[PDB]
Amino acid sequence: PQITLWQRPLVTVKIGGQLREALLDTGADDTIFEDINLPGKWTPKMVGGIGGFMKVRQYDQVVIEICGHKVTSPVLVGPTPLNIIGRNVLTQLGCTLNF
Amino acid sequence: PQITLWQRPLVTVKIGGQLREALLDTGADDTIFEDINLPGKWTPKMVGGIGGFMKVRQYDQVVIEICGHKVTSPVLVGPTPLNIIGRNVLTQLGCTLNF
Ligand SMILES: CC(C)CN(C[C@@H](O)[C@H](Cc1ccccc1)NC(=O)O[C@H]1CO[C@H]2OCC[C@H]21)S(=O)(=O)c1ccc(N)cc1
Ligand SMILES: [Cl-]
Ligand SMILES: [Cl-]
Repeated sequence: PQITLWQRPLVTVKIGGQLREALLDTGADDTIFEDINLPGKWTPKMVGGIGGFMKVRQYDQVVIEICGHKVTSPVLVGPTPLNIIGRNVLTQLGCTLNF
Repeated sequence: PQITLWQRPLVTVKIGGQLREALLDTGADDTIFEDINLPGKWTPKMVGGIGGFMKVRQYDQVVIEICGHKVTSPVLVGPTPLNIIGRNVLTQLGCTLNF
């Protein structure tokens, strides 16, 4: 799969049984979702961004079905404007930037 | 050039005669710098991010030297935490996401 960038690189994901859309985001260290409810215990973290910070929940060892790949990662949950797939998951898909 | 994602995809760039480090950011629609001053008139714009919004200046037709390439693009200047290269400049590099 080669994906150009004339449009936002959005992919469909299955995460914790739910169907979501998310953004392939090389500028994100960590994968974060807004519109989901994950099972289990969590750890309080924070994420900093272009315009400020926000409290999040880190859920460890979460199954994500993305492109043809099935992967586990810690997932942050909080009020991001869009679901984002970050370098912790991108690296596991063997994702690379080419030019 | 093929770049993995185990570390932040940071690149050196010459922009408006100044040397900067910036992030290849497929999750960013637009290109934005924090630690520069560009010449000329500008248009007030805003950007929204993970944690909120901020006011920025859009400078049109700015020359950026990024890896081997020399391109023009509108550039946003404002209080971002890092410099980011977004899809408006990535497309001009013929940059793709591969896996
Ligand atoms: C969140 C996206 C929808 C958009 N963001 C681009 C994104 O890549 C930022 C880019 C970014 C990077 C560092 C600091 C601020 C913004 N990364 C980010 O928020 O990542 C957070 C999640 O993991 C951590 O990794 C880096 C910060 C954490 S954004 O910075 O807010 C943004 C929004 C609009 C434009 N034009 C350009 C950038
Ligand atoms: Cl994991
Ligand atoms: Cl231009």
